[PDB]
Amino acid sequence: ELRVGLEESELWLRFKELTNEMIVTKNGRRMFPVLKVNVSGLDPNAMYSFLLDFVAADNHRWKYVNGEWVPGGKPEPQAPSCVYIHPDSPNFGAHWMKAPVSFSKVKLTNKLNGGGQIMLNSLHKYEPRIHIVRVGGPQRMITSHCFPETQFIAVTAYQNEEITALKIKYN
Ligand SMILES: Cc1nc(CC(=O)N2CCOCC2)cs1
Repeated sequence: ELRVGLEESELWLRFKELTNEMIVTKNGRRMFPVLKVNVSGLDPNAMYSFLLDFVAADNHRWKYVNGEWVPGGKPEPQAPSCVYIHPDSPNFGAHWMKAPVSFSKVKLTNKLNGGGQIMLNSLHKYEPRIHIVRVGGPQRMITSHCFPETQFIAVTAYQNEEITALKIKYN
């Protein structure tokens, strides 16, 4: 059985208990913490691409009111985010299972951009998601996995100083 696990859930959980925030910029900003995933039960000889996208966790815009995050009243449909391809892709099952798969180079932006960067809607809450795509075989297959622990609100600057402090403490 193909097993997907979050590396450093310990640390992600400290961020989640405060409501995590991730900065988005015109040119794109790298994530901290970085999403790192442990995968077992791949065919070491089969070929795979690792894909990352972000699900809008609810249909609302969020605002930091009186030191607390609160959702707007006016939900809108949240279109699916674009997918980021892990730059090691495509690669053998053995490659992926030999060390945690680290999405260290994805950049989150608030603007439609050339390439690479993933555009998110500021003040929307997101749940990171990966897709493991078996490629090069005749039989294409996709396994998807969500990481609730890694939820965050996309922000142009930090609202909760407790997040600012944690970001610096563990970087
Ligand atoms: C808005 C959406 N677009 C997609 C596809 C996508 O972004 N890809 C870029 C990198 O891999 C190839 C396809 C899924 S939802």
